[PDB]
This record gives sequence, structure tokens and C-alpha cells, in this order.
Amino acid sequence: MLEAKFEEASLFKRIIDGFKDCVQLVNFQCKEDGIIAQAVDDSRVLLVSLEIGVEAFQEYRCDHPVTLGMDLTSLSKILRCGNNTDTLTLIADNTPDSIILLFEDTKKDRIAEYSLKLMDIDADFLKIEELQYDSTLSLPSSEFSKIVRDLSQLSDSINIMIT
Amino acid sequence: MQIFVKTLTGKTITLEVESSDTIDNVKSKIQDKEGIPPDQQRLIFAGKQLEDGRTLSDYNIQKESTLHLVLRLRGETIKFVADGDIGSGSVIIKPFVDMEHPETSIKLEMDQPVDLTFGAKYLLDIIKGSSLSDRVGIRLSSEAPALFQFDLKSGFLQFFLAPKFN
Repeated sequence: MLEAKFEEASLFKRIIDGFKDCVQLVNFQCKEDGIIAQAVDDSRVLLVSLEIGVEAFQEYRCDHPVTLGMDLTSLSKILRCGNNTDTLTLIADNTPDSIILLFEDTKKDRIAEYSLKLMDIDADFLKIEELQYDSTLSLPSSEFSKIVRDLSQLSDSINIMIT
Repeated sequence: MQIFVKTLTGKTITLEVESSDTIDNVKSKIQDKEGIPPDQQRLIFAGKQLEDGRTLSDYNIQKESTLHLVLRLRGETIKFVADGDIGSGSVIIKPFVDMEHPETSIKLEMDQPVDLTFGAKYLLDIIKGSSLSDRVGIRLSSEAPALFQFDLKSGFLQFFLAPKFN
């Protein structure tokens, strides 16, 4: 019985960007301690994995795990109704057929109820992270962003070297 | 009062500070609530590194300013290349710490040298996660898919991407 409220629909709008552009569907496991989501790209070379804690919502309540597989392309449409700083709220029932999305902004200003019809997607969660990796680096995300962006002009295959 | 100590994982902690708090004590209010140990800690505001004994008043650090928390590690060259038909590209980066604004710093721990190649269409998808975090963590290995990771205020978004064989 899920009711999960983002203080600003921008966030979730952003997160779904990550999946869009490289994966069609995604199961969304809701739990009493939050949401996590896994999707594998089509060529099984890329796995997108998402974890969202209770502390990330304005309010969160989900006294029962529930899974919501959904069409991302569908869901994003619904997310354009977003305006970016409105209060988004996901809601679901015991056995869910539709998840309801619910925007509303400053006051009673405006309110907009949407439903996304859910689909049966088979849950094959992967746990592929290793304990030890040869190498680890952090760096400004837009620096990285820039590099990948430039070298993509020259070549289909960027190659990384650390020494 | 309310100061923000930023972490090089995107996580900037709003610690609650008094101007009569010694540096030793910040480094402790840190270790307390986030586990960090006192002798690794390197805090860097306004272009200066912070001396344990000095009180934050000793650095004129008021409410809603920011240091940057950065870890160096008791325990050289990152290279990115693309190379094709029209020509070839090369960006070379090295681990450093910035002073004025350390959130730009490059951290690196290398356990073994790594030399891997990845499809660019995949990386192009991946960098979209910029819009969720200032910084990105990247983990490479010959024995497994490389991890790319943007952290959220409590949580995260991860991309595992397998290198090419040939």
C-alpha cells in the first residue's frame, strides 16, 4: 500500500532520464526501506541499478513490498507533466494494476492525477558488484561528461588506461 | 551554528558548528557521524588547508560557507583515448587536490594498472547521470564489468558496463 512523496518532481524526473535512452522496461521494487530498480540493456552489456532511501522522499510509506514493472517511455511521458518543482507522489494498492502519480505544487494551486497501467515483467535481479576492483577513481561528473563527449566524435570505442 | 562540510562523493554533510570549536573537534564531529578517522582528514576552504589546533574563527568561516572534505590514503596517470579512422583523441588526467574548490579534485587508488575499452554509445548513455551528482565514482577491473556511480542524497544510481574483449 504505497504512498511515496518526492518534495520535487525534478528529482525523479532526473533519475528516470538515466534509464531512458538505454533501457525499455524496469521493475521497481518498493520496500519499507525504500525503492530499488534494476534494468539490463538489450545486448546484456549494460545494467542500470537504482537505489532510493526513505531519506530521499519528503514522505514515504510502504508497509508491504510491491513490484511495479513499467514502460519507461510511457512513464516519462507522464513525467513531462512535471514542471520540475511540483510535489510528485506515487501511490499503489495491495495488488496493483495501475500506479497513480500525483502532482501538486505551491498550495491548492493545482492538482493532477495520472495513472500508469503496469505490466508483468519477470524479476531476474542481478548482483554483479565485486568486492575488489583493480582500480578506483572519482572526478567531477561533468569533467567526465566532457571527456566521454569529445572522444565519442572520433571513435566508437573509447579505451581507459590507469597506471 | 550551521556549516556544510562537503564530501568528494557528492555527499556534503551539514555539520552543526560553533566558531569556538577547535579544528581537532570538527575532524571528530566528522568521524562521529560518518565514520571518517581523524588522521586522514584534509579540509580545504578559501584556498587554505586547515591546521588541527586552529579554531574555525581562526579562518573567518561563517554560517553557510563551505570547506571541502577530502581523503588522501595511506595505502599516477589516468588516460582516456579514442582512436579510429579520422584521427585520434587523448585526455590525460592525474590525481590532485584543489584548494579554492576541492569538489573539483581527482581521487584515485590504484591496486593494479588497468587497460580497458568500452563502447562509446554506452558511455554516452552513462554520462547522463551527471545531472544527479557533482561527482562520479568509477571502478575498473579486468575481471568484471566496470562500475560507474552517481550518489544521491541517500541512495544512488549505478551503471555496470562490460568492457569489450576485442
